[PDB]
Amino acid sequence: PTIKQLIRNTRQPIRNVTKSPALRGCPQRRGTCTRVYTITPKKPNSALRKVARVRLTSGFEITAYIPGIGHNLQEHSVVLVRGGRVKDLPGVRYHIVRGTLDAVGVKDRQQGRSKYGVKKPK
Amino acid sequence: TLKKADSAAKRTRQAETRRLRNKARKSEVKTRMRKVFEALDALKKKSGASTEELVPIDNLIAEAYSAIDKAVVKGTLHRNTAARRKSRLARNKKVVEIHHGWYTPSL
Amino acid sequence: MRSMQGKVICATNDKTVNVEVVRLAPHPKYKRRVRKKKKYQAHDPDNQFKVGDWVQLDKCRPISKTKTFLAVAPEGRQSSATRPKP
Amino acid sequence: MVKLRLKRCGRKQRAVYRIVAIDVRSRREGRDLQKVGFYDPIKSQTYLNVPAILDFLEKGAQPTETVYDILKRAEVFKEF
RNA sequence: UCUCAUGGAGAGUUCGAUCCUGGCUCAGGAUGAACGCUGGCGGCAUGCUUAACACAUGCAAGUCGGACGGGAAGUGGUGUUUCCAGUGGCGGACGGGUGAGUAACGCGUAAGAACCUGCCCUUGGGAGGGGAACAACAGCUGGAAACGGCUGCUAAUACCCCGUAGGCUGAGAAGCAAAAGGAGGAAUCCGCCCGAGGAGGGGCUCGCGUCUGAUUAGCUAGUUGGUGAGGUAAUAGCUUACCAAGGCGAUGAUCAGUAGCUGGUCCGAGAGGAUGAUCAGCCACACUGGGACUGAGACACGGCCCAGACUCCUACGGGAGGCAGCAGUGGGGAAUUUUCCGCAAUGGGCGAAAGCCUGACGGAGCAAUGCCGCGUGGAGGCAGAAGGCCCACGGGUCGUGAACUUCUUUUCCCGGAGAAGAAGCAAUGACGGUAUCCGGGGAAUAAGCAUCGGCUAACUCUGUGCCAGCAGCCGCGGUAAGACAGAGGAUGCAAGCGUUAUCCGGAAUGAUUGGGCGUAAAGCGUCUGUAGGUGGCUUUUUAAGUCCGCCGUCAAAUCCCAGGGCUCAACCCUGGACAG
Ligand SMILES: [Mg+2]
Ligand SMILES: [Mg+2]
Ligand SMILES: [Mg+2]
Ligand SMILES: [Mg+2]
Ligand SMILES: [Mg+2]
Ligand SMILES: [Mg+2]
Ligand SMILES: [Mg+2]
Ligand SMILES: [Mg+2]
Ligand SMILES: [Mg+2]
Ligand SMILES: [Mg+2]
Ligand SMILES: [Mg+2]
Ligand SMILES: [Mg+2]
Ligand SMILES: [Mg+2]
Ligand SMILES: [Mg+2]
Ligand SMILES: [Mg+2]
Ligand SMILES: [Mg+2]
Ligand SMILES: [Mg+2]
Ligand SMILES: [Mg+2]
Ligand SMILES: [Mg+2]
Ligand SMILES: [Mg+2]
Ligand SMILES: [Mg+2]
Ligand SMILES: [Mg+2]
Ligand SMILES: [Mg+2]
Ligand SMILES: [Mg+2]
Ligand SMILES: [Mg+2]
Ligand SMILES: [Mg+2]
Ligand SMILES: [Mg+2]
Ligand SMILES: [Mg+2]
Ligand SMILES: [Mg+2]
Ligand SMILES: [Mg+2]
Ligand SMILES: [Mg+2]
Ligand SMILES: [Mg+2]
Ligand SMILES: [Mg+2]
Ligand SMILES: [Mg+2]
Ligand SMILES: [Mg+2]
Ligand SMILES: [Mg+2]
Ligand SMILES: [Mg+2]
Ligand SMILES: [Mg+2]
Ligand SMILES: [Mg+2]
Ligand SMILES: [Mg+2]
Ligand SMILES: [Mg+2]
Ligand SMILES: [Mg+2]
Ligand SMILES: [Mg+2]
Ligand SMILES: [Mg+2]
Ligand SMILES: [Mg+2]
Ligand SMILES: [Mg+2]
Ligand SMILES: [Mg+2]
Ligand SMILES: [Mg+2]
Ligand SMILES: [Mg+2]
Ligand SMILES: [Mg+2]
Ligand SMILES: [Mg+2]
Ligand SMILES: [Mg+2]
Ligand SMILES: [Mg+2]
Ligand SMILES: [Mg+2]
Ligand SMILES: [Mg+2]
Ligand SMILES: [Mg+2]
Ligand SMILES: [Mg+2]
Ligand SMILES: [Mg+2]
Ligand SMILES: [Mg+2]
Ligand SMILES: [Mg+2]
Ligand SMILES: [Mg+2]
Ligand SMILES: [Mg+2]
Ligand SMILES: [Mg+2]
Ligand SMILES: [Mg+2]
Ligand SMILES: [Mg+2]
Ligand SMILES: [Mg+2]
Ligand SMILES: [Mg+2]
Ligand SMILES: [Mg+2]
Ligand SMILES: [Mg+2]
Ligand SMILES: [Mg+2]
Ligand SMILES: [Mg+2]
Ligand SMILES: [Mg+2]
Ligand SMILES: [Mg+2]
Ligand SMILES: [Mg+2]
Ligand SMILES: [Mg+2]
Ligand SMILES: [Mg+2]
Ligand SMILES: [Mg+2]
Ligand SMILES: [Mg+2]
Ligand SMILES: [Mg+2]
Ligand SMILES: [Mg+2]
Repeated sequence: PTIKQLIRNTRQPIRNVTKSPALRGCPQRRGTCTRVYTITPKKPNSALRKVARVRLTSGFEITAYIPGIGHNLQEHSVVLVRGGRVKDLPGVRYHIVRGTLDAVGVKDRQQGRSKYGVKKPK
Repeated sequence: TLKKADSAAKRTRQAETRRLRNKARKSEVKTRMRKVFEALDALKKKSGASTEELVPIDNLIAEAYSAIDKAVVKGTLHRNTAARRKSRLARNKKVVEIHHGWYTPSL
Repeated sequence: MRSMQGKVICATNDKTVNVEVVRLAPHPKYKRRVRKKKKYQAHDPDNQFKVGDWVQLDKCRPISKTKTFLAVAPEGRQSSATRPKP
Repeated sequence: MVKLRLKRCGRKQRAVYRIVAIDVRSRREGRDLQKVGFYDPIKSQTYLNVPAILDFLEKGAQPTETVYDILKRAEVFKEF
């Protein structure tokens, strides 16, 4: 407000806080699943969601969502995780890229296939 | 026998030999200067008349100047370093003689 | 360039003075002018200058680990001498 | 010392030089004192600004072979 | 109605509705990007951001026989000519890589005065007379090797002495100091020594500008100044002794934390925000620390010495080494290429030249990493047929779409010719028989990827039933789901299309331009007052701000304007300028 007051450095920005601290400034990271299990969604959304706990290369442990329908992942599997938030499940800030490393592609998905890591059918 | 490292080796050996030459040319100066300073102390403390004692002193001075410049042009020293060595000797020779009494510029 | 005019804060030391120079600058963002004050070790042979003096400050070779500046007689200043009143 | 030489500009396979007065120890495209000539093989484009050239040849700037012979064709060695 | 302006968009979400304050979220740009699916070509670029973590192999700095003594290849022999270790000469201080350290005169800018300077110019004088060594070589000898040891031996542009010197010391008197020859038959050339200049390259000093933290408040004793002696190429607490008690600090000292800096790049209507890859300048570093030596120049990446850590070789006694040079291997990692060709061009080093060496560089190869161009056909095509899908069974729609008929051949294929880049004597081209040009076939060889509830362009049907799943936000999904999954259809982009990460925008959401504080977050409980900020009227002075003119500079490249060149564009080149 007062000029004299601004000249004392009274305007300072709020810095940009990341939504995915565990990645540490990366598009993806690789990790190993410590556990694979289901959680119930915050009400009123009832379902059973497929989440794994993944221990990363950057050392962290997180809880990543697994997309699509059904999966082959089990403990001591090596997967690739990416960012993005599942508004349902408290604390789950990361997905698991399908079709890479140890996660296979979703079976028999015909539409938007690149999002699930599936070949084109001939 | 066939040896290939020209740059390294040859330059290393050259460095030794030249180093010893340089060492000589410097040692000379520290020496003859030192004799001069002994003569200057011995004269500053006691009472002889300079007119007399300045002769051995100036033989030593002429020597040390000779060493200085020989080492400039042989090139172990930089000339501007020389000038200071000489100016030091001159200054001491001027200091003792004011204690004793022959010369004192004032304006 | 232009030499810096100032006033003496400390005369106590020998062959030296400690000057304060005040300048105004247009602060980078907010466009208002500000007084920034800096101190200098000025070399003053003869020790002619006392505390409170208003002195012009000049540049020369290094005299010390600090004093680079020659203390110099006040350059031009408005006479505090009384003038006629027509 | 000061050298009058070519610095290589333009692109891959298509090369175009400036003729520059620069200390001999800077890089081939490095910084310089003065820009003087322009040269190019493929467009057969060549020309020089002679006042500068002479003012540098005078203070002892040495040219490089190619340049030497460019100044030859343009008759700067006669005036010298 | 002259002149300026080429620029500022919103939407959903608290409520039963409304208006507001306020956050979250979205639409746009940009990447040194990564991942998923898909992938025809060309043009110009780009390519270990993490571990300044380790390195197997090979190559990245030499050259001069016109300084010099030798011996080894030949030849018939010192007529010819080659190589070669060694001493000497210059060069290895440039070029190349990296960003760890550094909050500093390190960097940008603008000044200064006490300096240095090989090579290159310009200029003033010179080069007498002697002598002594040391490698090489020889002999003896020690070592697995690496590398040594004795005694002899020898040349020089290599060392030492003396004479002379427009220089150095000094108030002076005086004192003191230099040389080198090699070519050629001679002329002459390249050198050598001492001064005195020039330009360029370095060293210092200072104004200004140069991150976050007060839950970091006092810090500094060679510290701040003075003298005397030393030291440095030069000024200086640079050193040292003595004297004095200063210096810095709430306008943030010290301490902690992060960081190479700048031309620039990205974004913004602008004001300004974020950042510092390629490209160019400067700094700093070279396995981890410390020294110096040589030298015009180093405290020296491919030099020396020492200590340490680590790897290798060893016949066990000892040695060898430093990829953050070009490739390459392991390792870390989401992630970043060939153990390529060439000195032909430009630039360097040495050389009288011939020339030699250059992983600088010039080029190729690999990769849709990015930007730009082009293609995957063009014209006609009953309004009749198969089929998918929808349908109130009337028909609609995929759809002039295909099939089908002709034209064309960029690209593809098979043959031919075939550059500029090379510079003034010819010769000499890695790229490459590539770019381009002429012929012959033939629609022939080439379309995917997201989305379709609102923001947001694009909709129906079958399958599921709070399940399986989606989601950027609101939120969808319990029997007919425009929000899930499939189908058909549409829409958007297009050799790319999406998802994630990062930054600015929108955000007027840290507000100078551009907000607020009665009740929404927000006026100290109230005064007194120090620094600090602002402060009535009139005349004069001055000219620090302020304004106007002129000059210097703010490197080139980039951005902006005007032309020109690659068929166009990207990209390159010339010229010029507003800002500030
Ligand atoms: Mg944002
Ligand atoms: Mg000699
Ligand atoms: Mg030509
Ligand atoms: Mg409410
Ligand atoms: Mg509601
Ligand atoms: Mg608001
Ligand atoms: Mg976007
Ligand atoms: Mg592929
Ligand atoms: Mg790195
Ligand atoms: Mg090796
Ligand atoms: Mg080689
Ligand atoms: Mg020969
Ligand atoms: Mg030869
Ligand atoms: Mg010679
Ligand atoms: Mg012969
Ligand atoms: Mg040889
Ligand atoms: Mg270097
Ligand atoms: Mg370099
Ligand atoms: Mg490079
Ligand atoms: Mg500075
Ligand atoms: Mg500096
Ligand atoms: Mg500063
Ligand atoms: Mg030299
Ligand atoms: Mg002689
Ligand atoms: Mg002599
Ligand atoms: Mg001959
Ligand atoms: Mg002869
Ligand atoms: Mg910055
Ligand atoms: Mg002391
Ligand atoms: Mg750092
Ligand atoms: Mg804005
Ligand atoms: Mg890099
Ligand atoms: Mg660079
Ligand atoms: Mg290393
Ligand atoms: Mg030296
Ligand atoms: Mg260094
Ligand atoms: Mg080196
Ligand atoms: Mg190396
Ligand atoms: Mg490498
Ligand atoms: Mg690997
Ligand atoms: Mg790995
Ligand atoms: Mg090669
Ligand atoms: Mg070459
Ligand atoms: Mg060349
Ligand atoms: Mg030459
Ligand atoms: Mg290259
Ligand atoms: Mg390919
Ligand atoms: Mg391409
Ligand atoms: Mg391609
Ligand atoms: Mg890709
Ligand atoms: Mg890549
Ligand atoms: Mg058609
Ligand atoms: Mg045809
Ligand atoms: Mg030719
Ligand atoms: Mg053809
Ligand atoms: Mg719509
Ligand atoms: Mg969807
Ligand atoms: Mg998003
Ligand atoms: Mg229902
Ligand atoms: Mg049913
Ligand atoms: Mg249904
Ligand atoms: Mg129905
Ligand atoms: Mg659907
Ligand atoms: Mg479909
Ligand atoms: Mg803002
Ligand atoms: Mg305001
Ligand atoms: Mg508000
Ligand atoms: Mg309330
Ligand atoms: Mg309130
Ligand atoms: Mg109140
Ligand atoms: Mg209170
Ligand atoms: Mg008050
Ligand atoms: Mg007051
Ligand atoms: Mg006032
Ligand atoms: Mg007033
Ligand atoms: Mg510029
Ligand atoms: Mg144009
Ligand atoms: Mg054009
Ligand atoms: Mg231009
Ligand atoms: Mg200006």
